[PDB]
Amino acid sequence: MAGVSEYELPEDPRWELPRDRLVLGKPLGEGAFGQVVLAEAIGLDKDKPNRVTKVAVKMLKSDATEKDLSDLISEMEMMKMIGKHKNIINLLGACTQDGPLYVIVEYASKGNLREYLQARRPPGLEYSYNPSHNPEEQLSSKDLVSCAYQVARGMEYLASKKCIHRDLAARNVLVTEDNVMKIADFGLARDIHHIDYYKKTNGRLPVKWMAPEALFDRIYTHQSDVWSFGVLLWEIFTLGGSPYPGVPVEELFKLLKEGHRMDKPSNCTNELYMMMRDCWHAVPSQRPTFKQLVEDLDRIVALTSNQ
Ligand SMILES: COc1cc(CCc2cc(NC(=O)c3ccc(N4C[C@@H](C)N[C@@H](C)C4)cc3)[nH]n2)cc(OC)c1
Repeated sequence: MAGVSEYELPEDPRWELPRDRLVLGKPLGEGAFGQVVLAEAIGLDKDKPNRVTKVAVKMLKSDATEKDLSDLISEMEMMKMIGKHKNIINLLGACTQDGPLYVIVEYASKGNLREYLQARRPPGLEYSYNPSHNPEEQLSSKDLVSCAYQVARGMEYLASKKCIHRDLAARNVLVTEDNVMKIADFGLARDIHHIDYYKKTNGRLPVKWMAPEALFDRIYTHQSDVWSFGVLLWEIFTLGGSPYPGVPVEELFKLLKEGHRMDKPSNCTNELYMMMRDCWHAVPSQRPTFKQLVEDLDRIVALTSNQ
């Protein structure tokens, strides 16, 4: 709410970057991650001060409150503690002095996993239509399993750092220029108020990624993330399909309790569908861990054909 000079932003010499070392560019995400722009950073690495690096910059909106500022800081500090990994969106730096708070993170040029897969939908029969006006090359069967593997690896790391995502979905996984899967928004502050089960975002309903125990009793564990990973698996092999198609929220509550699960996608092996079902086990303690998931998916990648 108040001016940014009215507060005391935490300075960290290890991460602090002068503002004139950033060339701000076009908006990124259409604000799914909040106000984030593309930018070029000059001498992000001290060893190469004359090198330009493409980065993503998150900042507060014009209507931001004192709460929003605290959250963005908390998000930044959380990313510091969690540390680095190949398959997450990493912290690269920050601008905390002489202006608005800037949190500098890694840039993924190919958008989120959902739109990434949809644009690479074949004009065939076992997928919905390609909605992209700029379709890219189809992905092999080993590329899809590899996508799941990388996401699992990211979550395995996050879990090892006591991090619970609470909203693992294809929309929250970003794809780099080198087709590297990176998990996004894992350091978000958990809302202290009771949840609205029918809120929108695009027109996405986050309730369809929640484990039953998180849905009904608001209990979030690593096992609830495992459930979400199952839905993410289903998203991958439908190439960006919408979970529980035609099923509204009020019907989803009843269905899940009755043991109802999504059917196997048309193009999905039985082994990979069992993995989804295992992730969608009613008992949280009976779901596989991310460590186990990474091991299985590693085996499956080696056996899956890219022809
Ligand atoms: C912890 O986690 C995060 C993640 C972020 C987000 C950072 C980010 C966002 C992006 N990237 C995009 O948002 C993006 C890029 C390309 C897109 N598209 C457009 C589409 C039409 N065509 C496609 C070919 C490409 C669509 C979206 N990178 N880094 C910020 C953050 O603050 C602290 C923390």
